[PDB]
Amino acid sequence: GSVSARRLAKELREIQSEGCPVGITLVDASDFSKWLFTIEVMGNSQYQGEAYTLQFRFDAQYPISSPAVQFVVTDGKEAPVHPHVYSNGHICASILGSEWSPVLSVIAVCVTLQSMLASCKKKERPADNDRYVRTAPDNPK
Amino acid sequence: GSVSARRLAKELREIQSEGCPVGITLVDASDFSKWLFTIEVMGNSQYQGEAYTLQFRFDAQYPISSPAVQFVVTDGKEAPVHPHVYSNGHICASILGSEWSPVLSVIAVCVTLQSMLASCKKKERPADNDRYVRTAPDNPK
Repeated sequence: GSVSARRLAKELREIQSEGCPVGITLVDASDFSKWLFTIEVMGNSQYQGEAYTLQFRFDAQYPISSPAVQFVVTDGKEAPVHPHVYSNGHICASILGSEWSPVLSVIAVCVTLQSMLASCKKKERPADNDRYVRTAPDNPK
Repeated sequence: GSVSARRLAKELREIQSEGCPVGITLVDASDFSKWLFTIEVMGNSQYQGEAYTLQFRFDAQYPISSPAVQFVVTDGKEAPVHPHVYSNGHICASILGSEWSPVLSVIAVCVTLQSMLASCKKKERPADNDRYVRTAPDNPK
């Protein structure tokens, strides 16, 4: 297999071996192009008791390229209302952009986004939400 | 004078007689095209002891057209760090956008933006800040 696929296989092996951190659940890893997790924020937060679906898409340059990561908003699912999360599910987070590194992992991204949700003291959408979502491309990258 | 200027003269007249609400200071109304205020939040808030320069620009259609309103960032001044305030001083606030009414006033806007800064718990920039500022014109409208 390819270098990229093998890296993803190893991450999947580790998720199976180590399990996921609390509140994070692997729902589907049926290929090495798209995976789905559920994310629940634990402790005291604005999202208590809710589970959101988070999608990772991988291109052939992973892990050098960052994964394309978004909350799923299909089939009645809604994105968390958060200042760094657009209503279409796209996410503004440094880990997905300038601060991506191959030293990170899918699970590290999940934990980081869980913590970003946990840090919110007041649920509101991004300022440019409507502007962004009107012209937003399929892939948030 | 024009209808707009007379409306602004009336607002200036009221400001003169009854005064600006606490935290709000008029510093310049030398014509009926551009005014300057300072706004300061009273009490416990993330912005204590800080007074920000707020600039209003009016066109020939005020009060039908909304004023163009931005925090001033020239001459060493900096916009407050806030999720609805861009680093270039531009403001995302519905009172400046869709929910502007000719039935509102310049002081109403000052009060609204003052409240906006008082309601905030974490000084952070908008998610789209750097994307916005490189593309942003002189006029926020």
